[PDB]
Amino acid sequence: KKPVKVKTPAGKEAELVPEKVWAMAPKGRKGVKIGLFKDPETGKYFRHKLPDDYPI
DNA sequence: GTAATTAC
DNA sequence: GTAATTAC
Repeated sequence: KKPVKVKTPAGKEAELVPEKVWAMAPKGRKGVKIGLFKDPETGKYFRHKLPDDYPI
């Protein structure tokens, strides 16, 4: 639910709340966290790395 | 190559 | 079915 600074497919930076988040690694095993985002301007979906202590 | 996830 | 998301 924490907003994140991401670059959109339109090439603008924005502070968005990811629609869905997860860590890319087996459950309990640690890896990079990824968010699914949606661009308010283009409507396009995109993914972006999340900050490491991001609440999953 | 692949981890997890999913829009397309 | 594929590529997008980073990092190993």
